[PDB]
Amino acid sequence: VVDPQVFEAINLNYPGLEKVKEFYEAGEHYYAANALLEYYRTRTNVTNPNLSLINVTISEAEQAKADYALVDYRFHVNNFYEDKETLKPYSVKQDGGINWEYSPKDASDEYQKQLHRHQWFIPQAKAYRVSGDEKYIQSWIEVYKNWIENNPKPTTGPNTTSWWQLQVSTRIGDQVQLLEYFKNSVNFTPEWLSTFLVEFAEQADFLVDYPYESGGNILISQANALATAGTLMPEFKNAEKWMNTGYQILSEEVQNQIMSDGWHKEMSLHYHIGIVADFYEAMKLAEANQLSSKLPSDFTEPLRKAAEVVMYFTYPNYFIKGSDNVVPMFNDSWSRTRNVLKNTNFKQYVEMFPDSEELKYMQTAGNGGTAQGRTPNNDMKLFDQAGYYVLRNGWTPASTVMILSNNKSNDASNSLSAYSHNQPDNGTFELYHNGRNFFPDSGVCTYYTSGGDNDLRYWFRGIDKHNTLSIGKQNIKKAAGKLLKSEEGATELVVFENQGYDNLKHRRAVFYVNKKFFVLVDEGIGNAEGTINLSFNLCEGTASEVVMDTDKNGVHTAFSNNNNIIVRTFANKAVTCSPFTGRIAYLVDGAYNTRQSYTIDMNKSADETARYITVILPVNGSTDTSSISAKFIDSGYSENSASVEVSVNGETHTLSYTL
Repeated sequence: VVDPQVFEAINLNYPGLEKVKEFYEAGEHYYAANALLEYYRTRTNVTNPNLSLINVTISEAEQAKADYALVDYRFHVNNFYEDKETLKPYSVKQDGGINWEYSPKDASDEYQKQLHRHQWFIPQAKAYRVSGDEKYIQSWIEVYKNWIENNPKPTTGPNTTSWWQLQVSTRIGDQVQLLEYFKNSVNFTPEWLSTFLVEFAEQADFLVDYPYESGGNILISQANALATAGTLMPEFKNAEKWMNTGYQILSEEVQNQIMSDGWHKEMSLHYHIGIVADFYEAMKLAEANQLSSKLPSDFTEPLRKAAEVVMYFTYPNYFIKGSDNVVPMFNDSWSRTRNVLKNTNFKQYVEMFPDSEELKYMQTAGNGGTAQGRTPNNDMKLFDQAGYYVLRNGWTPASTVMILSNNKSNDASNSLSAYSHNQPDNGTFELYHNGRNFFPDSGVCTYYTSGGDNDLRYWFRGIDKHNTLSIGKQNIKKAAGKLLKSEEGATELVVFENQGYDNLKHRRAVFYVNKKFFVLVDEGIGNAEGTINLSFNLCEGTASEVVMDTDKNGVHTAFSNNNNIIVRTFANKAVTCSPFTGRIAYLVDGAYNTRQSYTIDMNKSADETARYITVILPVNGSTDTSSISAKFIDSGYSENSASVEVSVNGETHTLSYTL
């Protein structure tokens, strides 16, 4: 039957709804709903820049999602598969019906959260458009009806699954498209339209009622969904409220959540890219619908340095073809493809900033493309709000790029607890050199599990699974990174510190010697007593490709392509080299590969400062004859200076700084 609430939700006075209003007022609910269907079938009043219905295509992966949903309710959920090889989702079927509370045995909270995003609906819509097969719309209608009936909105605010703001906002963005994909089907009945529209208004009203209380990315996603609902479905009585609330929150949050160095406050590259996308897409949405006045004239200004962040966080192997990862994976952030960076991220940045020759180069040179524009120079790039420092000798695949992390808690990232997107990893770094990332971050592997097993979650968060200094491999308790000094020149220098523990501060100085190799001078400062661990987590390889030189307090690589490194650590006290098996996860799917790691251990007494010198030397070919030594040449630790001497292949370097 036609749900009479459709006539309460919709403004029957909206231009174009004259036949709907006439039928409704004469008590002809069916013919009114039918007129409303014809209205949606023929309207030309709105434009969604995110959807094109000219020449719709479907990928193999999307086709699998569309088809799996048709048998045993195998509903696609990102990162969760019964059989990954065949992209087979878990079945949510129980006792012949749909169990909306289903979760596989080892699953984090992300299974339930994403199941309620209905991630197979858009694939079914595309499958419908491509095939013309009505089974796809019939499935959507049947399953979405079942969802509606069995997942009532809470009356008090969000829950953590079906009615968590990010689930609701995701559904809204999909549903504005699902209407356009499916509306011409004979199975898209006036009765169905009434239910679809009533439940759409339910989603959007909910988002107005409950602005996400902890801000961050979820609030931005919510605001974008509200702008989308209000702009693209203006026929609803509450649409103006949806749109105005959305654009208002976006105008506020583009200022609130992007720091003065261009970084999103949550300090995750992934979420940074995501919030910039939400802002960009709301701007394009407003522009396409004569609503640019809903946003400030300077709306995109914070996005300029934000796009520059992405440029500096893309490694040079992005410029060639390949299937490997091309970004750092610091904090809750993971792998990213060339195609996503090239044809989504940099595509949007170029569109926003058409005069940037640097972003043009990023977009065009990506994936072995024909380069237009040009890169920045090779100067160090310091992000002193998020705490990231980027050193490089170029932008070419043959170049070297070190990114150091030294993050700093803020109002949107106030915790280092297991559920935080910020890891307790101050001082850690990655190192790209001549096509190989020699120190890729351990990554995420899994999100948090309520009441559950968080072993894997904790494992990947561990400080010693990063490349830094810790005491007793215990996670630091405070992220308050401070940049102390930077110097340009033949040898570049960055010195920074973090008071990670109340009685032990880590100061790390990195000399980029002749912009060729690295010397790290690490100091554990304070009255803490115990074992200090300087940790290193190397690139993947066979046991023969990454080889511990335990007798020499370091490691070397022996890759057949001759692109190698050798690493050696020296110290102010006796040390022990302690290999361990590390791990790296590229996706948030619970999987990982092992890789070689180690710590350099020393006993620190209360009245001592732990001091290490580490040399990281890229070598073309065999590392067998590379010769490294180092020592302190000052009298010991002091607040205001440090001085070391390093010898590499018969050349001696004196490396000193004063604050």
